[PDB]
Parts: sequence; structure tokens; C-alpha cells
Amino acid sequence: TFESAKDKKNPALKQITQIQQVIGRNEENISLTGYYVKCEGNIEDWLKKLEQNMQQTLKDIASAAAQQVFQVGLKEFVSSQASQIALLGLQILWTSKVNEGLERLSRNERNAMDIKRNEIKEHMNILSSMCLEDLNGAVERTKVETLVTIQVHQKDISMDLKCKDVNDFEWQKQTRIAWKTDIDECIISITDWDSPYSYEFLGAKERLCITPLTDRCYITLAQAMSMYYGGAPAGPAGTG
Amino acid sequence: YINMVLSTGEIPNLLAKDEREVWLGDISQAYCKEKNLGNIDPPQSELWTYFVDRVRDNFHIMLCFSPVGQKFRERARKFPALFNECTIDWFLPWPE
Amino acid sequence: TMNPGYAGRQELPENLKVLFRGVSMMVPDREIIIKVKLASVGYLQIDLLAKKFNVLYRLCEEQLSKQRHYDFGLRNILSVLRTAGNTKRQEIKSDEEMLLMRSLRDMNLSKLVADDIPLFNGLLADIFPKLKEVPKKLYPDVEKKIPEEINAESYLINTPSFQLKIIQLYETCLVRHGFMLVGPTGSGKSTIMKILTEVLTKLGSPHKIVIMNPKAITAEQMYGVKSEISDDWIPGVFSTIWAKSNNRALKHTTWITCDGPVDAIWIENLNTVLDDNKILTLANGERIAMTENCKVVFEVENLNNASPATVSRCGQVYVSPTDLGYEAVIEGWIRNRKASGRAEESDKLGNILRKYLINMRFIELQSKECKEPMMDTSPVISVINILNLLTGCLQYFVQTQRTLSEQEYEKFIVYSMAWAIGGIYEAQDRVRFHELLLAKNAPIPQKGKENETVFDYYVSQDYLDWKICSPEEWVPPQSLQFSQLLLPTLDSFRAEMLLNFILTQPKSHTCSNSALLIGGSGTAKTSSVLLYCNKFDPQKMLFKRTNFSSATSPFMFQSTIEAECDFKVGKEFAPPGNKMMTIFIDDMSMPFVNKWGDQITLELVRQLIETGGFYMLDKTQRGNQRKMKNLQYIGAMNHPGGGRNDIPNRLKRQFFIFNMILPLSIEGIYGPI
Amino acid sequence: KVTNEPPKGLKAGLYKTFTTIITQEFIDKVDHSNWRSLIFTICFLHSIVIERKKFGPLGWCVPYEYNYSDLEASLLYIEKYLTNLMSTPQPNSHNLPISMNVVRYMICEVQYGGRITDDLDRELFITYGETYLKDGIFGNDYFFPQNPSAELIKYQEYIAKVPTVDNPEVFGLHSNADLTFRLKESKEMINTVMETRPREEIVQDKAKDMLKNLPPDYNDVEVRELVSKLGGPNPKTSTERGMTVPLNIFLYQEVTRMQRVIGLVRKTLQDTILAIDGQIIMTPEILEAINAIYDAKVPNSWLYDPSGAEISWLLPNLGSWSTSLSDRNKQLNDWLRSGQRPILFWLTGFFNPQGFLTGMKQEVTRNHKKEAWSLDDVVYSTTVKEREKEPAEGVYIKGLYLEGCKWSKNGLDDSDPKKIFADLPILHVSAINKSNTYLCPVYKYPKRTDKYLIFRVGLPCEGSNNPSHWKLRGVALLCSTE
Amino acid sequence: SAIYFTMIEVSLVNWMYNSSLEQFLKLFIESIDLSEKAQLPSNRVKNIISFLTFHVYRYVNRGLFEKDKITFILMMAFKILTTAGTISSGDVSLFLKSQKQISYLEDNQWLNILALSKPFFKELPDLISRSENQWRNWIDKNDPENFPIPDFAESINQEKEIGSFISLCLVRSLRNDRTLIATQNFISNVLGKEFTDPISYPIEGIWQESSNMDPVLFLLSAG
Ligand SMILES: Nc1ncnc2c1ncn2[C@@H]1O[C@H](COP(=O)(O)OP(=O)(O)OP(=O)(O)O)[C@@H](O)[C@H]1O
Ligand SMILES: Nc1ncnc2c1ncn2[C@@H]1O[C@H](COP(=O)(O)OP(=O)(O)O)[C@@H](O)[C@H]1O
Repeated sequence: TFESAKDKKNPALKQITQIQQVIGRNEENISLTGYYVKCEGNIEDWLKKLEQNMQQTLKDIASAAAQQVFQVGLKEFVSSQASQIALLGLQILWTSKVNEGLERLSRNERNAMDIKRNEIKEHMNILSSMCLEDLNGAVERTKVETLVTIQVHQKDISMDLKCKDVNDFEWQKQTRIAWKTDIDECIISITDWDSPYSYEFLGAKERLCITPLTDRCYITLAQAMSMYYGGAPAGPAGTG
Repeated sequence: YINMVLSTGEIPNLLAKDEREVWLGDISQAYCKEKNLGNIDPPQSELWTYFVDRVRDNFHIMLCFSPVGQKFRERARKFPALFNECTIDWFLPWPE
Repeated sequence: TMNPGYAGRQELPENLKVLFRGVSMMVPDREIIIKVKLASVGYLQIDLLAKKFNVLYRLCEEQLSKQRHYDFGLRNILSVLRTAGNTKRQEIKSDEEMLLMRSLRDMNLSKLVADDIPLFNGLLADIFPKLKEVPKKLYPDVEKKIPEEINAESYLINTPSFQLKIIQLYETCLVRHGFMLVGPTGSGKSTIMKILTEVLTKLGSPHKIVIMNPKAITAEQMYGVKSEISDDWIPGVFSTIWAKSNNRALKHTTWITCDGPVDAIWIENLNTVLDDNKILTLANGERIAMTENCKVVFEVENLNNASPATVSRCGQVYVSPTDLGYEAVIEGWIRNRKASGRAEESDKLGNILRKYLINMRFIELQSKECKEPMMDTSPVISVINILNLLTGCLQYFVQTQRTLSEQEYEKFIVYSMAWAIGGIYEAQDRVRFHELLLAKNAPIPQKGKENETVFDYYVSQDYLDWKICSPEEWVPPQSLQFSQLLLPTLDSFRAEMLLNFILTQPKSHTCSNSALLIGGSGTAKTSSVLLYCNKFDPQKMLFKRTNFSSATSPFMFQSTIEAECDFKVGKEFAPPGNKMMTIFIDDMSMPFVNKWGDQITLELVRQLIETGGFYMLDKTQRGNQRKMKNLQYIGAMNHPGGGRNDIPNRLKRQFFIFNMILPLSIEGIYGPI
Repeated sequence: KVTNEPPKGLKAGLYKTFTTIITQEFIDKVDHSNWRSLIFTICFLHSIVIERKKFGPLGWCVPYEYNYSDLEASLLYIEKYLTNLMSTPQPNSHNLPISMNVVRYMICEVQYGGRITDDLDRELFITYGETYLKDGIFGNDYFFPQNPSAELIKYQEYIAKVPTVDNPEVFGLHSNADLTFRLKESKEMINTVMETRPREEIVQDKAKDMLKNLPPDYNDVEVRELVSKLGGPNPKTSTERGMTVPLNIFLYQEVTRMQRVIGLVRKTLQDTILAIDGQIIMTPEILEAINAIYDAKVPNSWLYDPSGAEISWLLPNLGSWSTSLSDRNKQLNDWLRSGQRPILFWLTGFFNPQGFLTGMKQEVTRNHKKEAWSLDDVVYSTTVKEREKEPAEGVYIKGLYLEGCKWSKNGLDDSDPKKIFADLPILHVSAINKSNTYLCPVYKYPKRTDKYLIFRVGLPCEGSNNPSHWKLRGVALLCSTE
Repeated sequence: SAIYFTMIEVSLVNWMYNSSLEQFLKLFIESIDLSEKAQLPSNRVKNIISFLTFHVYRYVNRGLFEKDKITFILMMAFKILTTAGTISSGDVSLFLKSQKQISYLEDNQWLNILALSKPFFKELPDLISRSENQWRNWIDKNDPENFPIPDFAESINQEKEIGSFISLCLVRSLRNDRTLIATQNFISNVLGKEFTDPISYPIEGIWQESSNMDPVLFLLSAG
């Protein structure tokens, strides 16, 4: 959108206030901006400002989201946030809670890890019951199953996740995430390769499933980047 | 085309491009004494019958093939009327 | 995402291989996709249901019979899921597995041929064992409205097979974009489409159907191209029909019907319309969007040149011959017999026909040797043949309106069915067939029977006798070898006797009035045929001759037929063509067989015999067909087998086929001259 | 023209490795204790897994091209790891506080994880990391193969002492591996001179005497009758039937493909001899058939098609190929003509062994616990019948072959007899839920790829040797012996 | 001429094993320059056969691959013997391509019995070979060709004009395992042990061959 702010003695300058991603004819995702972008005389200036303000607004909304994920409960934040932020919140929730359960196991023999596992088991039902069968809109639709694929794989890992502590191989096997608060920043971790989130607005995209082969490839590319190379996959027709 | 000439002789719409009728009108005068319908009259389609009769009576075809190569045998197999109606007087294989 | 080695594929320099790291992606998945699709629908038993889906579809793929139109891929799966969405969306709260078994079974019932059904459901029972049976959701308005019009029409009989086929058709139309009606000829696909459109039109919501056949018009004309002379554009017929149909603010529901088997070259460019895109794209740069006002149906028989990309894109329904099959076809003919000639004829003919046909047909195939059936056939053609011969046997008494006894009919049955099953056999086979008839059949000629077979004699219409003779006739006084044209031989006389019977019958159902001899090269084919043709009356009966070579094409046959007819007899035309005309072919085997095994040549003749007419190729108009209201057909074969080619089995159903043996009497042919 | 191809020496590769990235990688340490052993571990891992391919299919299904790009890559990571770990370390308890479990996953499934196409190579390479890394830097232990000090020229003398020729037990592999290596290196060597050089006489007559020895065709009009006359899993449970039983439809499918091959061979033998003795314009394929008939290898017309139709590809013309084809038709005929179900099925003869097993699965669900058992609930297992001298659910399979141990009480194989018979492994299926076990594969051909993997067998027989000993040993239950 | 028509067919096994006759001519004319004339021309003629063979031999090996080393030496032996010894091409194919009687031996071995059974190969599979008296230890003993010589045809093995080729047909048919050390053996016999020995190209010495007008190709392998 372009809102004309009428400067004194100057023709009203059109400033950007929100961004939208449209799919189909009506279905779309709208994203507000607290930090605004104003047109100017130099095109690169307001293009760069659009970029930077988008990055910053995504950062701060994710910062508030990392808190609101655990306080409100699943359904509220899943329905309120966007698809990208909701997936991030689900992943960070699951990682933090499995960490807590593992450390309580490390203290003594405890049920806490199993109780957290059961909490995920419960989340599965309340997710799959309602928001999957009836819904309005294509982007709202695709977001839901985008979440459900990840959640089913989450549960499939959590059932057989027989690791004793965080140091274990079975736990430092997957793509974990940690939104550090002391230094406010997201960090996606692989076994020890870490990379900061890049904060590019994508909306709802149909990300695919996670087979052990896709695991293999995640591992491989993570280390290729750790070592500053380029992964050059090879194979026959149509294998992903 | 030459196989259909051997068999029927009527090329589809070659003598029938608005010319069969004039060509047959140029032959009814021989017809009136040839078939001798009491020198009274004739008909239309029978003129074409007599014309195909005449052309097949007086159109002889001599085909002369090589006995060697690759194509002769399969050509004879593709066209049955080629070897069939055509009599085979067989040129001697240059004997001694 | 470099790729290891094709045509036009090179190598990376050893300077470049150092930088890159390998990444191995070998096997894609099917189960995780199933479970995420059950999610997208909204189910709760996702993990167990995914295993159910996977194991069921894998087993149905591998251990079931191999049919070309079968498909169990991701597209079929996604269709099942997009159906199951609504099924759970209703107020239903029953167990998801009942609904799932119901959906899977009722979805996959349609395509399977008759034999795979018990295997299919016995496989279903092994995967859904706690569930025993569920009723199929029945649509009461449809099931009540069908018989009304079935009775409203005159020549319609209602059958439960018709009910089930038309309802499966209804459901597949409800679910998918377009569909095919796969099935053999004479099985009622067009009638099913017609009555379905009628039942849709009854409760409002009208429906219109358009017909087209792709391989009788050229594809460049079907879709339009750029002119090769004037550099301007020309419209394509399918695109014009599409633009005329897909307009909004209409009340129709258009069904564009392609009619004729699927060749990839023309159909594969409809991938965008038969996929989820629902968009037509042309080489002109024109795109046109599909609307719900339009459907695409293919009244194709079967898929023989189809890739999975098109097999799996659209729905399909398989109609089987058993709708009207063998004894059932006999019964339908008896129903026709009890329509007008209903004094006692149906009953009094059937009282022999039943046992004479059921308990006899299978004891002639391989019970006695019969190891030389030069034309390998299926039973139904011999049956339909004996029927069309029996109608012609009885036509005389039907004309004069006389009712005969049962013995005369027994002998007429014996005479008719001696031939049409004995016309594909040699002398030793005819004498073993003969002794079989002597052993367990109604009386054949027994007066002298002096080393003579039953085939020599015939039933006389005037009285119950078996006599045969050839009349005497010498020659005209002219001395040309052509003037000594042909002599009245016994083989010629019996050929005429067999031929005229079927050539008088006036276009009954299951009858196309078309004859076929089978003789060796130089076995009096053209002799007997021309002997018959000379007896024609050119005042009401003409004749046309044609021969076949290897490289004869649709342009050639289309051209010779168009030059023969010279008119479009469909639109009230052809005064000179108002007389009857016949087309004679010496050898339909010679035309080239394609490398696949499907000779393209006989397809034009097949369409001409089955429906009459064809689509024009005159650079002016494409979607339309010339029609032939009247034409007759006769042909000869050359002992097919080995080096000699064979005709497509699809066309065998029409021609009256029988043998033409050597005369064994060449001492008495050249005596008169 | 000069050729400078590499040798196959462990020291030679190890010494070369020690002359590629050296004297700045080895000297820039800031730690002599931990990461110095880490370098020594990875380079020893590097030189071992590369040299393992020397044996052949026993070591690697297909050849892989590991190079230093992965090695010097594996280093850049563990450096970045150790620098970031010790960046927060103000004091080292004993030279480090590392938790070396992530380095496993990386070295296992990344660097050498790119080349790996097979599934089995995944866990095989993970087992090598387990036995070599130990999951710890001991500081004081004997490599299974010595252990170093902390000096550069010491590494050179360390490499100097290494023997020239080693024994395969350094890889954990059996000593008999020397034979198969020479044989395959032998075979491929002759195969090349068999291409330096690439006739119309009595040999075509010998084939003329042959084509009247292969069995006749099975006309379907008879076979469709035969399978339909009789069929059933057990005579008491069901009457005769055709299409419904999974074993009769498998009978039909096998007779079709057998007939498809029998027709092609009889025709091409005829048209090969019907060109000289008979008359026909000579065909290039027929000429290739003549040359193949004279040599040992059968023509390509019976093995491959433009895409692929492998049927029974065996080495000799008639010694095993037509022998195997005959045996298949013989065992198929009495499996058909008499129609009874014999004991001691031959798995090799079947074209699609997997359908045989899944057919058995379906048979158990239908006949037994039917309903009680669903097809997705049945799981698979095997009990190997430990007996020589001798129905119930499952089947009796004949002709399997083991490699490298015994049936039960598996021990070290002697010098000869590398391929050993496999006793009767009766099958067993049960519904699900109603680490001492070792799992073995079953390959059809001895080529050992991802394909030809019919099923997997749990082989619990361990004693003192853990299954990883067998995993590194590369045991398997193959079917053919060639 | 027999030697040259050997190095021609090695171009057919693989591209880049291609060379002219002019290079062979320079190698041939040189070989006469190198060590041919000292005295006693007849013994120098036998110095041709000893030296000329080795010279062209080592020249082709410089461009040969590892899997092609024992190949080229095998055909050179055969092509030498296809003219003088008149070795039958049928027997050559018998050496390249190929049970009711014996019971102890394996089915894998019975294939080889029918392989060898189908001149005296079809004459001594009987009780002579089925004696099973001392040859059982022979089949068991590693290196079956050297120490425990088959006495099945002793005198035929002593003559050595063809007894080598006879023993090799026996070795390959019986034990394909040790075909290749045996391949080194008769190559060393018929052609000389100086062909079965290691070679390593001094790249300093290789530089001497390289004039300014000829380049140095390198057919390398991975690693
Ligand atoms: N709709 C049709 N009805 C009847 N016959 C047809 C029809 N379409 C094609 N044919 C037959 O196909 C013949 C032409 O064969 P066609 O040219 O298609 O062969 P092709 O597959 O193109 O191979 P080639 O190019 O080598 O001839 C026609 O003469 C005609 O007999
Ligand atoms: N590792 C892989 N994963 C998925 N697809 C692959 C991979 N390797 C190749 N492909 C597929 O192969 C197709 C083209 O490969 P082609 O095999 O190009 O190789 P070449 O040109 O060397 O014959 C592409 O569609 C690509 O998706």
C-alpha cells in the first residue's frame, strides 16, 4: 500500500505501510509494518529501506512470537501468527521441551520426559481434529497441513527418541533451533553447525516431508557450508 | 499405382476430372458399330465398361527386374498381383 | 544439481571437481505423502490409515492382473483424498476406517474388468478385517428416475448392470474433471451417455453433448495453425468448440466427447486441461480458462498407445460385454422375435435353440480334433453369425406370413449352423464335424448320403428336402477368353446360396450386411464374386471394385469412397446414389501393419461399417462428418497365418466369414469350352 | 603417451596423505594432545576406507571416489568446532572438554556421505567410525596398527615401520579375501584382451543340434486350463480354484515370462542357422549371434533390451545358462503339470521372488486368523531349521548360499570353500507386537547392489562376537554362485 | 609383421591406444642401430628377435593401463605363435571359451568337467582322470601347476613345443583361480622371463625422449 503523507509545501509523499503476498485471486497474506518506508528521489534508497524495514519488523514480530508461543497455548498463536512464525514457534517449543525432559531424566528417573512427549501427543489430536477438516481460504489451508506434516514427523521422532542427555547422538541428529534471549537472535543448529535466521518473508509455502535421505542431505549440506564449499547433488530423474 | 493398373485400370479421379464423359462421347461413334445394338442406341455406364475393356485389352506391360539386390523379393511380396497375373517367361541364366 | 551422463552431457574439469561436495538423493517416498494427505483432509487416525493405503495400493498394483487402463498412482490417491474431505466434513462421527474402506472401494470399483473384482474385494477383506460390510450410499432420486425414461423409450430394456454402470458413471462425473468410457463395441456406451444426460436434464439443470473424433481430422487442423502461404492465422475446431462452450451466463452443461482411441501425439497437449491447472494454452499465445460449465468425455474403446501421464489424468469407467452376452444376446433376439412374429415363433424356435446351442457349442472347438480353425475367433462371433444366418433362413416364411412346424425349424437350425461354424474348416474337419452331428444332432440328409457331407445339401423352402445342383449354361458365341468368362460351377452356386441369405436382410441390429470369403491365392475369389456381380440389376443396384496393396492410406480409401458416393447422402441428397451400391475388396490383409502390431489401415473401413461416414479433410471445416445412409460391403481373405497378415480382431465381429475351398472338379470346368 | 595411475598400498596412500597437507596443518596446533589424535584418526580412517575397495563387491557394492576434498573438508569443521569450544574455555581440565558425538554424525553422513548411493554402505561406514573413533580419545591404548607420539619426523618413521603388505584382518575382514581379489582382477584383465580381438562351420551345426534339446512351448489355451483345473493353499482348507489363490496367479505369471523367453530363443536359433543353410539376406544381429555362439558369452538378445530385461544372465553359452533355463522350466512344469505343491521351493528359478513372499503373507492373513489379522498388522520373521534331515505356515526354500561362516555356531571359514550352502530357512509371519540379533541381506546375484535385495533375515548367533564383528566382516546370504 | 599386427588390435580395445607405422618404423630402424651389428651375423639375427621384441614391447607399455599390462603381452605371444607354431584358432577359442562321470568333485567343478569334455581332452576324463589316487591332494594344493605337475600326460608336458598351451588349457578348465600367475608363467617361457618383471619410468629419463617438436601426453586416473 501507498499512503500519501502531505508534507508542508511539498507534494504528498507515498509511503509503504504494509506488504502482501497474493496467491490465486483473493487468497493473500497481509503483514503490517510498525517501521515505515517512504518514497524518495533515489530508487535504490527506498528499495533498500523496504528491505531493511522488512527484515527488522520480521525480527521483532518473531521476538514477540517466541514469548507468545508458550503463554497463550497452541491454538491461539497458531491462528494468530503467520505460517513461517508459527512453524518456528512449534519447532522451538518442541526443542525446548525435549531439552527439559532430558535434563529431568538426567537428574533422576523421572516421568517428565514422557509427560512432555504426551503433551505433543495431545497437541496432535487438537490440531488434526478441527483446523484440518473445515477451513476458509487457500493460504490458511496450506499453512495447516504444512504444520501437520512437521508435527507428525516430530511425534515419530519423539516416540523413539531414546537419548539420555543433550550430548547424545540421537538428539544431536536433527535440525534444532534456539532463539537466544540474552543476545536477542535466532540460531538454527545442526549437530554443531549453527547459522542465524535470515528473516525473509515467504508466507505459506508447501514445504515437503522429511525422509532419512533428506536427513542425510541436510547433514551433508550443513557441513559443506561449515567448510565453505558447494553441495553438488547427483542422481537419476526426479528424486528431490 | 502400376499394381492397381494391373488389377483394375481405373485411376481414382484421373479420367473422371470432368473428362470421362467427353472422352466416351468421342468413342460412342465406334461403339455404335462395335457392339451393334441394332444400330439404334446405347447407354452411358456401358460406354465406360467398353472403354476399360479396350484399354485393358490393348495395354501390355513389360516389367524387367534385377534378380540380385535386396529389394526385388520384398517388392514382389508386397505386391501380390505383380508376380501373379504377370506370366514368368524366365530369361535363361546365360547357360553355357 | 549436476546430472550424470546423457546425450549432450559433458564432464567437469578436475579443477572444478575439487570445490563441490556430493549429495545423494536416491529414493522418493509414498507413505509420508499418504499421511500428510490424510492430514490435509483432516483425519485423526493418520498413521495407521497411511499404512492401510500404502499396503492396499501396493498389493493391488503388483498381484492383480495387468491391464493397460489400470492406475493406482498418486493422482488416484489425491482424488480419493479430495473426495474423503467432504465425507468427514459432514456431521459424521463414526470411525474413520469405515468411511475410508467405503471411499476406497467405491472409488476403485469402476475401472476393474470383471475378473479382478473378487480378487480386489478379497484383498480388501485382508486389510479391513474388523469391518465386515458397509452399504453403498444410494442416490434415491437417480435410482427412481432412470426406469421412467427407460420405459418411455420403446426399444429399451432395463438391466441391473445398466443401473450399476450408469451410477458409477454418475459418481465419476461428480468427482473428476473428465472421464473415459472404456469398453468393446456394441456394448452401449453412447446409449449410457445419452440416458445419463437425459436423467440430468429431467430435474432441471440441462445438459448438452458434442461429438468429435480426433484421428479423422488432422491435429494441425484440430488445434489450428499459422498459414503456410499467407502468414495469417486459421482457427482450430477443438479450440472453437471450447471457446463457444466455456462462456459464462449460459444454462447448458457442455460435454465435449472425443470418440476414437487415444494416440499420444494429439492428446498429450491436453495435459494442462486435464491437470489441476484447468487452462488451455495454444501456440498462438492464446490461453482460455476452464469453467465448471464444461466436461471432457472420451468414448474410446481401450488405451493401447497411452502413457501413464494421460492414463492417470482423468477418470474412467469400464463397460463389459456381459451387459448383453452370448445366451443373453440370444435372449434379446428372442425378445425381438416375440415383438411382431409373436404367434408361437419365439417359443417354438427356442425349444430346440436353447439346448442345441448351450450343450453343443463347446463340444466342437477341441472335443473333436478341429485343430485347423484357420480363423482363430471367440464364440460370440460364430453365435451372432448363426443368428444373422437364421433370420435370413426364415425371412421367406416371415414375408408370406406362414407358421411352420417344429421339425422344419430343427432342420433350418441344422442347415444354418452347419455353415457359419463349419465355414472355417477343411474337408477332413468337415467330415469329423459331420460325424459329430450324426452322433448327437437332429437329422441331416439321410436319403442317399453317398460319401457326401451335410454341407453339399441345403434346406429347400418349398419342402423339407436336401437337394443341390448347378444349372447348365455354355457361353456366348464370342471366342475371347473373357467372353468365356466363367461357368456355372457348384462352388459358385453354393457361394451365392450362402451369400444372398445374409445380403437380403434389412439392416437388423447385430447385422451390418457384409460378407467375407477366405480362399487361397488363386481359389476362385474374384471368379465367384464377379459371377455374383454380373447378376446385378444396374437400374436399382450398382457395383464398385477396389483392390488393396501395402501402401494404401486413409487419403486413398477416403478418396475412393467419396468418389464412389459423389454426394453427402446424409443431407437429403444423391438421387443417383439413391440406388443401392456395394464395395468389393479382394484382400483386406495386404495393407502395412505398423511396427507395434496395430495396422492403421482398416480403421477407416471399421468406422464406415460400424457407424457410417467420417470426418472431412478439405481445409475448410473440421468438426462435422459425412454420412452414408446406404452402402454394402464384401471382401475376400487369403488364408491368414504365417506369412499372410491378419485383420484386426475388433472388425471380425461384423463380416460373415467362411471358407472357399479348391473345386476338386477341374475336369468339368473346361469341358464345355 | 605416458600413464601415471596410482598403486594400491596402505602405506603408500598413507605416506602420500602425509605429503599433501602437512608442516602447516601439523605444526599449527596450539594443542599436542586432543586434536593431534583427531587428525591421526581421520587420516587413518581416510586411508582405510579408500583401500577397502581393493577386494571388490565384498568391501563396496560399487567403486567410490573418495579424495582429499572430503578429508581437508572434515578438518575445517573440527577446527571451527574446537576453536569455538575453547574460545569460552579459560582453563582446560585435561587439554579439552569436548563432547565428541557430533563429529561422528558429520564424518559418517556428510563428507563420505555424498558419494554413497547404497543403503548398506550407510551403516557399514557408521560401524567403521565406531570401531575406529572408539567414542573417545583414550590417550593410552593399542590400536587394533600402532599409536603415535607428538613429533612430525616421528610420523615419518611411524610410516616407515608400517609393513609393506598387510592382512585383511586390519580391516576386520577375513583372510580368504585374497582369492576373490585376484580372481576379479584376473577376470577383468582377460576381458580387456578379449576386446583387442572381438567361423561359419560345424559350430552352427552344434547349435543346430542344440535347438532340438530345449523344451517345447506351453500354449496358453492349455495353460489357462491347467492353472484353473487345480489350485489351493491346502487341500483340506479349500477346494480347487484359480485366480483367487496368490500362488496360482504367480504360477501363470511365471509361465508367461518363461514362454516369452522360450519363443525368442527357438526363433533366433532357427533364423541364425536359416541364413547359411537356409536363405535370407544376412542380418547384423544374426552375425552377432553367430560370434556369440562360438564364444562363451550368450548373445545380448537373451539378456538385455534397449532399457532392460535381464532374464537369466549367466556366463557360459550352455554350461549354466541353458542349464538354468531348463531347470526353471522343469521345476515349473511339475509345479504345473502335476499341479501339486512340492516342498523345497527353489527361489532362484522365480523371476520375481518378492511376489512369492508377499503372496505368502496374503495367504496367512486369509487362511489364518480370518477377521482377526489385517494385512498391515502382519510382520515378517524367519526361523532357520537347524537340522539336516526332516504344511505349516511359511515355506521351505532351497539353494541359498552363505559366505564366511556356518549355519549355526558361526565360526571362521577355512582357506577353501568360500561359498557355503545355506540350510532350510523356514519363514514365519506374525502380527506386530503379538539388540543381540544380527540382520543379514539376501542378494539374488553376487553383484550386491541396492536392487536384488529380496528380503532381510535376522540371524541371532553371536556367542562372544558382537554383530558389528559380522557387519564389518560383510556376511550375506546370496542366492546364485557366480 | 606378426608383431605389428598385434599392436594394431589394441587400438580396438580402447581409444588413445593408437599409433602409426612410422613411429614403429623409427623404433624398428633404431633397434638395428642400437645393438644389432657386432660380429657373427647369424647370432646377430637372433639378437634381432631378442632385442626388437623388447624394444617395441616397452614402448607400448609406457601408454598402457594397469588392467592392460598382462593383456598386450598375452596377444603378442599368441600372434607370434599363430604363424610358426601354427596354433589353431579353434584351440585358441578353446582356451578362451568353453557331470555323469565324476562324483566327488563339485557341481561348480562338474560344469568344468563338461566344459573340458565337450585332441585327448575328450579321451582322458575316464578312469585315468577318475583314478582319485593322488590328484585329490593336487587339487587341494595351492599353486597346482608348479610343484605337483599333472602326470596325466607327462611326455606331452616334457616336449614343450605345445605342452605349454596344453597345460594352460588344463589349468584354466580345471582351476580358473590360478589362471593368471600361470599366464605370467608361459609368457615367461615362450617369450622370456624378461617380460615378466617390474618397470618404473624415470621421469628424468623420460625427459630425454621428449624433443622440442613432440609433446608429452598423460592418460591419468583418479587420485
Ligand atoms: N479414421 C480412420 N478410418 C479408417 N482408416 C484410417 C483412419 N485413420 C487412418 N486410417 C488408415 O491408415 C492409413 C494410412 O496409414 P498412416 O499413413 O497413418 O501410417 P503411418 O503410421 O503414418 O506410417 P507411415 O508414415 O510409415 O505410413 C490410411 O490409408 C487408412 O487406411
Ligand atoms: N540427486 C538427485 N535428486 C533428484 N533429482 C535428480 C538428482 N540427480 C538428477 N536428478 C534429476 O535428473 C533430471 C535430469 O538429469 P539427466 O539425468 O539430466 O542427466 P544427464 O543430462 O547427465 O543425462 C532432472 O529432472 C533432475 O531432477
